[PDB]
Amino acid sequence: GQMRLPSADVYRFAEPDSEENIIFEEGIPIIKAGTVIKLIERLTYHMYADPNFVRTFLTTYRSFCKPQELLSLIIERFEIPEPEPTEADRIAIENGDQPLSAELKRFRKEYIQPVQLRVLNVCRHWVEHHFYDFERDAYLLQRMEEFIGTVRGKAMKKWVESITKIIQRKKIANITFQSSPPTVEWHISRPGHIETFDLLTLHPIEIARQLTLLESDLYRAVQPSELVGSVWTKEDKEINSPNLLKMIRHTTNLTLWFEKCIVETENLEERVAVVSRIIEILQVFQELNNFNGVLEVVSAMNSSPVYRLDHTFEQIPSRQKKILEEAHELSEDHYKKYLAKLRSINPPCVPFFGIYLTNILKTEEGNPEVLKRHGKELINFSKRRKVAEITGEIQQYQNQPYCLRVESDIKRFFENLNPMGNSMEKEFTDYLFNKSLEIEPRNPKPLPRFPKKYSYPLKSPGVRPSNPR
Amino acid sequence: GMTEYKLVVVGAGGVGKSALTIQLIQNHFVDEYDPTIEDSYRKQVVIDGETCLLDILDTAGQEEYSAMRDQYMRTGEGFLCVFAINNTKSFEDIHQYREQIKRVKDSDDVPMVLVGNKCDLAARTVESRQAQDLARSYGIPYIETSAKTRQGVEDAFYTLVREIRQH
Amino acid sequence: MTEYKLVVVGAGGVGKSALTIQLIQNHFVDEYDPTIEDSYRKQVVIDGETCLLDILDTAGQEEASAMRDQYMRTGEGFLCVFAINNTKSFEDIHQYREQIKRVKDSDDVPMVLVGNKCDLAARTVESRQAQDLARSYGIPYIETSAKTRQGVEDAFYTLVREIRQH
Ligand SMILES: Nc1nc2c(ncn2[C@@H]2O[C@H](COP(=O)(O)OP(=O)(O)NP(=O)(O)O)[C@@H](O)[C@H]2O)c(=O)[nH]1
Ligand SMILES: NS(=O)(=O)c1cccc(S(=O)(=O)c2ccccc2)c1
Ligand SMILES: NS(=O)(=O)c1cccc(S(=O)(=O)c2ccccc2)c1
Ligand SMILES: [Mg+2]
Ligand code: NA
Repeated sequence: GQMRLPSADVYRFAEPDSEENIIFEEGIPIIKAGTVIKLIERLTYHMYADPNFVRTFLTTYRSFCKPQELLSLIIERFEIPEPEPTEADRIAIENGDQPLSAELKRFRKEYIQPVQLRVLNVCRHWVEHHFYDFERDAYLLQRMEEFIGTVRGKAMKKWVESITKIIQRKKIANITFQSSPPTVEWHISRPGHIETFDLLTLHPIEIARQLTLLESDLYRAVQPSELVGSVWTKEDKEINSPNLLKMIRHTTNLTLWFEKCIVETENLEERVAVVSRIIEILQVFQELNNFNGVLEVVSAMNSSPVYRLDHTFEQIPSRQKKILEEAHELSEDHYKKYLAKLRSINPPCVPFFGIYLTNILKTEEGNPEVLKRHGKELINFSKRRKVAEITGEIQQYQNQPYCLRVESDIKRFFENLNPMGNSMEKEFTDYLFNKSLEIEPRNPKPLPRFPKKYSYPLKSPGVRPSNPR
Repeated sequence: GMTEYKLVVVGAGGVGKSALTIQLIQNHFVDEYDPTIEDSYRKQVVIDGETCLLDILDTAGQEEYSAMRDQYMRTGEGFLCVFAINNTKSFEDIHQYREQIKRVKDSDDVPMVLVGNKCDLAARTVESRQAQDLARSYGIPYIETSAKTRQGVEDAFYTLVREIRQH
Repeated sequence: MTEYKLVVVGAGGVGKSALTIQLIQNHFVDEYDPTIEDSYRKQVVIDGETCLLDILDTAGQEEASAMRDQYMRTGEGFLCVFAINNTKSFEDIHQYREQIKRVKDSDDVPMVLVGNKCDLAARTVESRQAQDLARSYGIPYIETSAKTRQGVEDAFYTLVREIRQH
C-alpha cells in the first residue's frame, strides 16, 4: 500500500489533493493551478523530479510569492516528522529486541530523503541561477546560509557542504572550441589605424563578425529577471532591465548609423556603393545566423529616409536585391519565416529579441493571475509556465559561443558609435528625412548632382573570406 | 474572397495598450491568451453586414526599438493611435505618432482613429473633451475603451474599418 | 524538429556534469559540485536534420540511488559514463545498465558507453576491457574528455543517432 503520511495538522504538505487546492491540465502531471502550498509540494514531490518545473517556478514565482516567504515555505517542507513505532515494533521493544522498523525505514527512504533532496535542489538552483534575490536582500541570504549550514545528518551532508561552498563563491563572484577562429580580415583601414575606420574602409566581413560578437554578448547578458513581470516596459525599466535596454539601444544606434551613412552620401554613385556594402554586411550576418544584425539592416532599408531612394536602388544589382528581399521576407506575416528559420539553423545565433518581448508582455497581460474555483483563489500556474517557456527559449540560444576572434579596436569603434550626437530623436530623424529629400527630391523636382566625398576606392573586396598559410 | 484589412496599433508603452487587441481577438468570454499561436491576431468579423478579415499588428513591448517603427507602420492600411487616459505624456505623444504615420504612408489622409484607453483605476488625467478636441483637429474619430470590461473595443476596431472603407 | 530525451548516468565524480556543460556551453567546469538533478536543452543539426536535445544530468552519489526509476522511465537514450582512471566507476556501469533495462522493460534501450577523463595519462581501465563490455551490450564505446572536448560531440550525437534508428 501507499506510505502513510504525517498528520496534515502538524505538516501542511500532507493535505490531500482536491479541486479546491490543485487543478491539473488534461507521463508526470502538468499543473494548471494551485495554492502556493500545493505548488511547493509538487516542486519537491517524493515520487518524481520535474527539472523543468524547478526552472519555471524559480523564474516566475515572485508574481505570487515573496522571496522571504518562499524560503520559509521550503524550510517548512524540509522539516518532515518521522512516524511513531508500529505495533510490531512495540512488541519487539517490549521483549528487549531491536525493532525491524520496516515502515519507518521505508518512509525515510521513499518520502523524507527524496523530498529533502529536492528541497536542497531548489536551494541549489535558486543560488546558482537566481542569485539576484540574495544580492537584493542581504537578510534573505543570511537566512539561506543559516538554513543550509544547520542541516544535520549524513544523507544530505555532501550536498549541504557543496551548497555552502557555492553560496560563498557566488558572493565574491573560459571557452574551448572544435577549431581555430578564422583570420581577421582587413581592407583599406589597417590594424591600429582607428582614425580611418568607417563603413567602407573596414572589411565588410570583419564589420559583420565584430558586430556579431558584440550583439551576441549583448544578447547573452539579458537575464530573466529583466523580463518577468514585463518590467522593461514599466517606470523603473532602467533599474530592472539594464542589459536588455543596452542591447536594444545598440540595435537602434546601428540601424540609425546605416541610415546616416546612406543619406549623408549625397553623390548618387557613392551612395549606391554604400547601400551595396550594407547589403554585403547583411549577407555575412545571414551566414553567421545573426538575425538581430539581419533585421538592423532590414529596418534601415525600410526606414522613411532610405526606402524612398528609388534612384539609388535602381542601380543595386539584382543579386543584391534578392538578398535584401529574402531577408525582408523573414519579417512578413508576423515573422512567420523568421520563426521557422531560427528553429532550423545550427547555433550559435543571435535571435531578434523583440518577438520575445511582445509574447511575454501579451502572455502577462492576457491571462489572469488567479483562477477562482469553489470559493478559493488558486494561483494560475499555466500562465507562469507560458512565460517560462519563452524565457527558456531565450536561454537556450544564450549557451553557444561564437568561434570568432575579437578585434579590440574594431569592437571599440562600434561600441562608441553615436550617430545622433547630442541631438534628440525627433530632431535627428527629421534631419535624416530632410537629407533624403535633398539628395533625391520628390517628383517632379529635378534630381540634382552632388560632388564625391570619398577619396579612396569604392570597390568592395567582397564577402568571401581569404586564407593565407 | 473576403476583404482583409491590415490594422496597426501604435502608442506609448507601459500603459496597457496591448489590452485592446487581446480583448478583441480573445475568446471574448474566457479570459485567456497565447500570443505565440499562429493567427492569435487574425479575426473574421461582420461589419455593417459585410464579412471581412482583420489582421492586427500590435508590437506592444517593442517600443524601445524605435528605428523599426517605420517598417512596422508601412504594413498598415489603418491605424489605432492609443493613449492611456491616466497618462498625459502618452496623450502628448499622439501628435508625433500621427505625423510619423503620414510620413511613412506618404499621405496626408491615412485612415486612423484616436483611442483613449482606461487601463486601471488610477485617476484620469486626460478628460474626454481634450481628446475629442484633438481628434476633431485631426479630422478623425475618438473612441474610449476599458482594458478590463471590453467596453469600446469593438467600436474602436469597427470604426477604423469604416474609415478605411470610406476613404 | 524532432525532440530527443537523453539521460547521463554513472558513478559520482566521473564527469557527467562536466561533459554536459562542455556540450552546452563549450566550458570546462573545474569544480566538483555533486548534482541532484539538472536539465539542459540544445538545438543542433545532426546529419543534416535539426533537432532539440533535452539532456538530464543525474546524481551519481549513492545517497540518491533510490530516486532513479522516475528519470529512467522518461529517458529515450542513456549515456553510461565511467572514468578511465576509476575502476570502481567502470564496475558500477553494469548496475546502471541492468536498472535501465528493468525499468524500461526492454533489452533494446539506446545507450552509449562513455569512458571519460581520457586526457589523463594514468589510466586504470583499458580500452579493450570497456570495448568488450560495450560489444556484449550491443552498443558503441566512445572515450571522451570534458576538459579538452575530445569525443564529446561524438558521444552525445551517436546516442541521438541510436534513438533516431530505434
Ligand atoms: N581531467 C579531467 N577532469 C574531469 C573531466 N570530467 C570531469 N572532470 C573533473 O572531475 C570532477 C567531477 O566532475 P563532475 O562533472 O562534477 O562529475 P559528476 O559525474 O557530474 N559528479 P556527480 O555524480 O556527483 O554529479 C571535477 O573536478 C571535474 O573538473 C575530464 O574529462 N578530465
Ligand atoms: N522591402 S525590402 O526590405 O525588400 C526592400 C527595401 C528597399 C529596397 C529594396 S530593393 O532595392 O531590393 C528593391 C527596390 C525597388 C523595387 C524592388 C526591390 C527592397
Ligand atoms: N535547469 S538548469 O539550471 O540546468 C538551466 C537553467 C537555465 C537554462 C537552461 S537551458 O538553457 O539548458 C534550458 C533552456 C530551456 C529549457 C530547458 C533548459 C538550464
Ligand atoms: Mg554532476
Ligand atoms: Na498623467
